[PDB]
Amino acid sequence: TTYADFIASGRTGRRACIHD
Amino acid sequence: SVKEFLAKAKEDFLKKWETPSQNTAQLDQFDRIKTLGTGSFGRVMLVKHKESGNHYAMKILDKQKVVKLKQIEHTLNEKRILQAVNFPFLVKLEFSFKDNSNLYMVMEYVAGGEMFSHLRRIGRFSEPHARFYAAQIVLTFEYLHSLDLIYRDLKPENLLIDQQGYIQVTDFGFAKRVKGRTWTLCGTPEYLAPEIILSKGYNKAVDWWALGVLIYEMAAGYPPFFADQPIQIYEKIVSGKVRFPSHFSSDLKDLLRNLLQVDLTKRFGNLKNGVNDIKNHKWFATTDWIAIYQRKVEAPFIPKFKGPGDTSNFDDYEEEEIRVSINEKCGKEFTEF
Ligand SMILES: Nc1ncnc2c1ncn2[C@@H]1O[C@H](COP(=O)(O)OP(=O)(O)OP(=O)(O)O)[C@@H](O)[C@H]1O
Ligand SMILES: [Ca+2]
Ligand SMILES: [Ca+2]
Repeated sequence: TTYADFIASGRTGRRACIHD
Repeated sequence: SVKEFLAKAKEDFLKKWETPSQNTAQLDQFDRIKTLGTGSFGRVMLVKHKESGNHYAMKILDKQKVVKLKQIEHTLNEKRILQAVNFPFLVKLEFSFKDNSNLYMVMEYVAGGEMFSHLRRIGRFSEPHARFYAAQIVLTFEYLHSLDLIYRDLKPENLLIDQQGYIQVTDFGFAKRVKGRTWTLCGTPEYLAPEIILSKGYNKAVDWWALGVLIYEMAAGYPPFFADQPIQIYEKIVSGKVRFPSHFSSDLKDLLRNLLQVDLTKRFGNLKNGVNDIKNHKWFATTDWIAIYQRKVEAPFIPKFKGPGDTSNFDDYEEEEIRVSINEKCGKEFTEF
């Protein structure tokens, strides 16, 4: 499921921005 | 009438934009208690203000780190804008000041914690629950946009929940006062509009896309475009192909197709009717826009709170002592702060 793929991903914690 | 409201709101803002508040407190006026969250060039701490006894959230920015990440103008932006705005769902800046080493922004403490934590914890929000939040963001973007301000950092990790369960938007680190287009590559990958990714130059419609990602993530429990590394996120975003959970309503799906629209000429919030296409969409039909602004709507979730200094709605963080050099750092750079 998409859920399970998300939860197993490396991006389920607080996400950091990007910038210059 | 919005028009009359927005016009006096702009008059108010411009007065402060033009003559910004400066140096309205000092470090030894507060006792620093606990780190509420960390960031790129500093940390935010729960603090107690000695003379009043009030709790606040003190955002502490290491000037040197700001410079090293090339965020000077953005930081001046952040502070100049936050001291001038005023809206029920924008966090209030109570004090600001600087010393040899750091920049400080002292805000109202929003003790509910991040939307982020409750979202991940509960898993996902019901459509009524997500709709209550989304409405607050829609009104906030209407306000900000009308001041020529673009926010550029919408995401659950920046939306705080207050004691009444309403949202408080925080972190104006990327907010900018601009007429017409801008180019900085900034934001969070999952939330970037395709025109940001393709380096075209863009306008406030990137905030309406971000709202689309937000509403999806709130309602789904995961974002519409995710992968292990941003490059793959970027391809997915640029595709614009979006799939929806089986539980999404038809109304929700329609709205999301119009917000996560790669085509600016089609994207809701950016057409001729502007925000009213969003306010008038079927998904929002049960939304009482005035009652929300006036905060008269019962919130669907009310954070547990005990004592004005309770931080149980926040993750714990490693603590580090706040060092202030005997030598002034980056004095000229930050003169106007
Ligand atoms: N007014 C506030 N009340 C309570 N908590 C706060 C407040 N402002 C910020 N925080 C907490 O601190 C965290 C970091 O704040 P902020 O987003 O402003 O940091 P930052 O220095 O801009 O770092 P980054 O941009 O990398 O996130 C927030 O997500 C929240 O957990
Ligand atoms: Ca942030
Ligand atoms: Ca920031």
